[PDB]
Amino acid sequence: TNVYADSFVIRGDEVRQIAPGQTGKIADYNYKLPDDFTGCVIAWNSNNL
Amino acid sequence: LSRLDPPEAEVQIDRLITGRLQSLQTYVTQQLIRAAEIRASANLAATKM
Repeated sequence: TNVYADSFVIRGDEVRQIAPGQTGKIADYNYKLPDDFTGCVIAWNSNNL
Repeated sequence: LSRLDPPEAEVQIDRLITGRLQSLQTYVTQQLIRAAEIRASANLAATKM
């Protein structure tokens, strides 16, 4: 019924730290996901951009 | 809830809620069966009276 999208730039270790239920430095002070999520976490390496 | 990293706390809390529920269900069933015996006894007592 609804789709939301959060488009943002992060480091590779930060990519690893972003997931539902995943606590840690990025999750609590920069970009937070819930402990209950329906959706997709999608990422690409942007060394040339 | 005040001791564990919240997502781990959530899982263990639900495990304990289920455990406490099972203790209540057990109690009610046992008291319900005993109540049937007590009712039968009460009916006999009423009959004798």
